[PDB]
Amino acid sequence: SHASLAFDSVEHIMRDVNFGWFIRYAHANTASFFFICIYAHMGRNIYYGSYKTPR
Amino acid sequence: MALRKKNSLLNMANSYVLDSPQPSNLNYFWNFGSLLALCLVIQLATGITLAMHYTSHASLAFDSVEHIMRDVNFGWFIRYAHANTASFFFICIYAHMGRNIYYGSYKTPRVLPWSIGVIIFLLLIITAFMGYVLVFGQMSLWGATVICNLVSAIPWLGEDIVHFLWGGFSVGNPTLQRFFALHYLMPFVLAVFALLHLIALHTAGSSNPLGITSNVDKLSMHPYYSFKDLITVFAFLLMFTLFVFFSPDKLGHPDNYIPANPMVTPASIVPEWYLLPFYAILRAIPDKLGGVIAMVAAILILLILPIVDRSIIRGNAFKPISKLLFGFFICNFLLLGVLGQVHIEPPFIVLGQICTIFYFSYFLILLPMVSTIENIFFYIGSL
Amino acid sequence: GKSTYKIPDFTPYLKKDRNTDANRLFSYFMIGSFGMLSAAGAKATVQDFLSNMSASADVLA
Amino acid sequence: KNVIIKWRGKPIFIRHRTSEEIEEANEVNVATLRDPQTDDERVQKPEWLVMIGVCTHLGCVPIGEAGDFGGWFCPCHGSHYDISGRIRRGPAPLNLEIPEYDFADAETLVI
Amino acid sequence: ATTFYNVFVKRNSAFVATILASAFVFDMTFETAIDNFWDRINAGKQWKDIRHKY
Amino acid sequence: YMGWWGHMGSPPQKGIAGYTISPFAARPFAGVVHAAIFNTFRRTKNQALFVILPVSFFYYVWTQASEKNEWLYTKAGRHELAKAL
Amino acid sequence: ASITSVVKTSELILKSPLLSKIVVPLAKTYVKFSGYRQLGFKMNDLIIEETPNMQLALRRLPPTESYDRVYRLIRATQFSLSHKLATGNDITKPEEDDHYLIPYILDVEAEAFEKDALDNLEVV
Amino acid sequence: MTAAEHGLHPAEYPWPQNGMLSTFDHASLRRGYQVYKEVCAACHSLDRIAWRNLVGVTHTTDEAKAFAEELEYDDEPDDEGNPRKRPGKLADYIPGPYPNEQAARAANQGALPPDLSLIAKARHGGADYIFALLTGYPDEPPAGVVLAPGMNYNPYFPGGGIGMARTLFDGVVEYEDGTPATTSQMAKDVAAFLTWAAEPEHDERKKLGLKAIIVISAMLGLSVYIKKFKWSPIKNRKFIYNPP
Amino acid sequence: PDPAIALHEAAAEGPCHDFKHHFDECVERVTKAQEAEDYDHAEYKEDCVEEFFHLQHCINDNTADKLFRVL
Ligand code: HEC
Ligand code: HEM
Ligand code: HEM
Ligand SMILES: CCCCCCCCCCCCO[C@@H]1O[C@H](CO)[C@@H](O[C@H]2O[C@H](CO)[C@@H](O)[C@H](O)[C@H]2O)[C@H](O)[C@H]1O
Ligand SMILES: CCCCCCCCCCCCO[C@@H]1O[C@H](CO)[C@@H](O[C@H]2O[C@H](CO)[C@@H](O)[C@H](O)[C@H]2O)[C@H](O)[C@H]1O
Ligand code: FES
Repeated sequence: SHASLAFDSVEHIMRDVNFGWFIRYAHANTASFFFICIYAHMGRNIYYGSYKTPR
Repeated sequence: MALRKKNSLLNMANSYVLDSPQPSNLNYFWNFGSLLALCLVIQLATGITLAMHYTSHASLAFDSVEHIMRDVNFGWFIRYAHANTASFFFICIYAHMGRNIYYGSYKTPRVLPWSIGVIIFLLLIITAFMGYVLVFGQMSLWGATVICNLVSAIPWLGEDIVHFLWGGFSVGNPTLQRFFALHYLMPFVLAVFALLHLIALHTAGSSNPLGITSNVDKLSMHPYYSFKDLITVFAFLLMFTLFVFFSPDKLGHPDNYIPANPMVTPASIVPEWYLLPFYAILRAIPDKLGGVIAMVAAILILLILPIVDRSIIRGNAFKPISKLLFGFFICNFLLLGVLGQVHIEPPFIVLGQICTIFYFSYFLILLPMVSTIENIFFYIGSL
Repeated sequence: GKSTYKIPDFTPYLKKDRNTDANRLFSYFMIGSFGMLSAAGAKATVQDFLSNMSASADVLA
Repeated sequence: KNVIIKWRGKPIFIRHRTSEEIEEANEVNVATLRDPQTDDERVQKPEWLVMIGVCTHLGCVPIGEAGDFGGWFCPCHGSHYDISGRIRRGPAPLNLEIPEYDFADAETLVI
Repeated sequence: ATTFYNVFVKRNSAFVATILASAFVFDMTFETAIDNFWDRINAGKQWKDIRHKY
Repeated sequence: YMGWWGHMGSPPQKGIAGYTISPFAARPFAGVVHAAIFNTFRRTKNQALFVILPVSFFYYVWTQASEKNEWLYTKAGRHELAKAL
Repeated sequence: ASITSVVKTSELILKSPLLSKIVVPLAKTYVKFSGYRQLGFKMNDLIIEETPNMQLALRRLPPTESYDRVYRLIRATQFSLSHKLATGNDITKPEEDDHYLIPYILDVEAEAFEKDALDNLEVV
Repeated sequence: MTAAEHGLHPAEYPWPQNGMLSTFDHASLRRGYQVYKEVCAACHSLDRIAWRNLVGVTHTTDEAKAFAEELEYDDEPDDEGNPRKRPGKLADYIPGPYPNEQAARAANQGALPPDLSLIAKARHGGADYIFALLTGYPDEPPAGVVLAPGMNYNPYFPGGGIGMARTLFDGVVEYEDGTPATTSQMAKDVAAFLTWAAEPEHDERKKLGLKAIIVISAMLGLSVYIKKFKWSPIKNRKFIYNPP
Repeated sequence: PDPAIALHEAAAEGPCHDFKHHFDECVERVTKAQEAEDYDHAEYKEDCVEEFFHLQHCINDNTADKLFRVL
């Protein structure tokens, strides 16, 4: 987490750690998918009135 | 219907902290539950704060802890609070387990909260061991070395598993960074298990010191145990204050203020005081693998208390012989602790073995015998 | 022993001036003092503890 | 004298053993040895005891010259190694590992 | 003394206001008082006691 | 095994009358002096053996062990130490 | 352990003259030191009741016995929380320490153990 | 273990800072810094202490800036990217006598003089151990001790043979405050200074502890009254049983 | 001059006299034993460390307070 090493530690994950590339990409991409799904979920809730009483 | 009972979320709170029906005669040893929750909260708050200042990289870890001590505002307090509360956590957890053993809290119908509790105890040990390594002083490194090499005892795969834990060929940077991540996580796992053992307990409700039903005479958790818990909270905080402010290093090892040096092995490597009894049990067995199994068995054997206690009566308040046996068991557990920190020299070698035998024979021989005999004495005695 | 209208003896515990405002006020003074020290102690704890997040001495240099 | 060279973070004990030290090591009947080996099997040169100086029990580095067999004593659980670096007493199962070392010159070894 | 109860204690809003105002007063005065006490028991020892030389 | 308020799972109760007084009506510290002295002495006396016996035994054991250990690592204890190893 | 086991073993001891001569005096002192009588309990009040068998036995108690048991538990719980002991009539005298529950639990268990046996019978 | 192998355990000396309500004597701290600077700094670093740490403890801002400005520290490279030195600032750490471990060991017949920033916390005994060790070189080693070459006999050091020679002798320092610089005086001062270096929060910590103890005691007393008050209905409960 | 020197000497002659004499007698024995030949080829070489520790421990108990009082 130290700023002198942070960026380099992420490169170390990409280049040196076994499957580091996958774990890093999975984490970064799933952050995007998380938002797609959360918008979808909120969209579903707005369209179908899940926000009304009793919910 | 009142809101606290109507609303699903409030009602869960209500069921545990407010209307929860408690026996009306719980004594002060029922207060360790809440102190352990307080320790858990202090450790989370101080630990998360330390995490904001600590650097897990081995080139910087020790120095980052010095930076917390010297440069961060109140860093000294947060660090000492975290380190001392680790000790208090174990005092309270042993007290709580002591209460549970003496009063037969492990018997039906509370085997499940007891058994989940034994897992909480293992997680506390692992959490505290990893946290100790994060300082990366001499005891940090050498403790990690010794303890992770116990896994080498696993036949065939042992060596491979150790290198897998370390992320390398020795304890080093990879190990320290992974211990950071796990030490951060483990307390959350621990909190989940703590909550599970409470949910499991809620079906039977708390035991009480008489070991009879309390269904006949209940008291709301609040205000009565709320205010009773405050007394021990302030007693705990007084003890916390005396350590943290006036003797912050009494419970620590000086060698942990020397940076980790893989070359020099410290004069004596002992674990933190609260692991010492298990360390003594490990030393007692000469075989590597034997020692590891014995050490683990010393914790897992708690799981059989529900079976080996044959008594028709719950707990020891009314059982003079069981009370004496319990006294000897507890004093032996403290002797084991002391033998964990002496040098491996005569005559402590033989003594350590005898104390280890006594430890296991309590569960396997004496408690089953004594509890059977007392059953008979109550029956014949009251004819 | 038998009659439930004969209230058991509470004289060892009953205060003679139990319905006076002085009487209630005393107990609330204790409750309130405890709340006052808890408030002052909480404020001190919070203030000192959160200060860890303000610039450390090496950063201020 | 016994040196400590770091190699893969692990310490390497290099002892320059005397004639009489070699003799003392060659004495013990191989029969009575958790890990039965003679010095000849361990060293490729009797004057250069090269070991991975990590205890075979749990992984402390034995304090050299100390012991009861006056070689190395692991302080952790009290396992005593010899002048061959063989285990004599204490929990340790094996003798102190020997790395792959070669004398490139007679005055320099590689590990 | 009824009057004191009625003003400061009867309403919880008032009682909490009184407790917090008292906590404020206590906090400020206790700080000052401990500072002075600590300086008296550690007299001639502290930097503020030797600073004048420099 | 335990219910909730209103159906706690007590066997039926009948015939017990319970009485108590308000916390504001009672002296919280009534008879505290008598309790702190006489009651604590009674409770302590009745439990003293169960603490004294194991404590005294294990302290004696430790004392003997620590004294022997100390003595074995003196000059005087050279021979006994050599035999013990 | 089951009450049945405790009762059977006790009967083996009381049968043997030798055994009873050495065990009866010990058991009487044990019970005196146990000190449950000082809280106004009868021995049987202490038996663990959170088992299906014991719940059944308690349900089979005559109403009077049942109401008095509840009182002794409540009274004892109040002594416990007060850290007081019973005095006078509240102390259980040895003559009042009757095994009111043992016959009921022995019958419950007898049927449950017969049921287990008969679930394992083999037509010959 | 033999007593020799453990080291003689140091006496408990009455330090000014021993005592729940006691600070360090800052005059002693200042004197001890001067001992560090004129004796120990030849071999021992104090890497965790910055010039700014001395300010308002032992020295004014001006004195500490003067000490910093007398040294040269590594600057950022110049515009042609050549290395440069600058004068020290208060944020700079007190620099060590050696560039690395190897140089340190070479200057001390193989022994490595430890950094002293934490030595007071890193040894059993703390101040007492430092004082005992510095003052505890006997004129002659006890008959029969075989010292390894380059070792000196000191009973307080575990094993007895320490690579550090006796260094404090009457009048090696001339204190600027006129205090007689005897071996014992200098050892006491430097031991106090190093204790401060190890725990610089010491004075503040103990003051906050005093506040905590007072308030926590009061809250404990009140919590007992309140508990008793709220529980009195339960404790005082009385029953009348009429069997039905 | 160093206050310790005087205090240590006083404590050796006074309250720690038994231990002083033990250390002295030890030294005499060991020096004599070292004087004799084939000492180097002996199994056990006696030291005086133990007696020294007893003496120093004693001196320190009787001096600690006094020394720090005069600094
Ligand atoms: C010219 C060399 C030299 C001087 C001057 C010197 N030291 Fe040392 N010191 C050493 C060496 C070398 C060691 C390492 C000894 C060893 O490990 O055998 C050492 C070790 C120490 C130790 C730790 C001993 C231990 O327990 O590991 C302390 C404390 C110490 N010195 C403090 C001081 C103080 C205080 C001063 C002067 C006021 C001082 N030193 C002056 C060379 C010196
Ligand atoms: C983080 C650690 C723990 C916390 C926070 C915790 C908390 C609690 C709390 C609040 C209670 C209810 C009140 C009480 O009896 O004190 C309780 C009961 C219990 N706990 Fe724990 N506990 C912890 C660890 C353990 C461990 C390690 C064990 C067992 C080995 C255990 C076994 C039990 C049992 C059996 C009960 C029921 C006891 C009874 O009321 O009779 N707990 N715990
Ligand atoms: C049950 C909860 C916890 C226990 C028992 C515990 C225990 C410990 C222990 C024993 C240490 C060694 C302390 C020392 O000597 O300095 C430590 C260090 C540490 N812990 Fe925890 N800890 C816990 C929770 C946490 C949590 C939730 C975090 C969140 C990250 C955390 C972060 C740290 C950090 C960063 C360190 C290293 C800094 C230091 O040593 O103070 N801890 N912990
Ligand atoms: C401890 C911190 C405070 C937060 C609460 C702890 C979190 C755990 C709560 C979730 C676990 C489920 O908790 C469960 O919930 C329900 C209702 O809430 C309780 O149910 C109980 O109370 C309600 C009314 O209060 C009744 O309808 C019911 O007869 C009774 O059994 C369970 O006895 C409890 O086991
Ligand atoms: C919802 C809560 C509201 C936001 C909370 C605000 C968080 C931080 C506020 C204050 C933090 C810094 O504020 C500062 O605190 C520290 C104590 O910690 C005080 O400092 C005082 O005590 C400390 C030790 O206790 C000494 O080192 C210092 O010399 C002294 O001045 C300052 O006098 C105050 O200015
Ligand atoms: S670690 Fe080497 S002896 Fe156990």
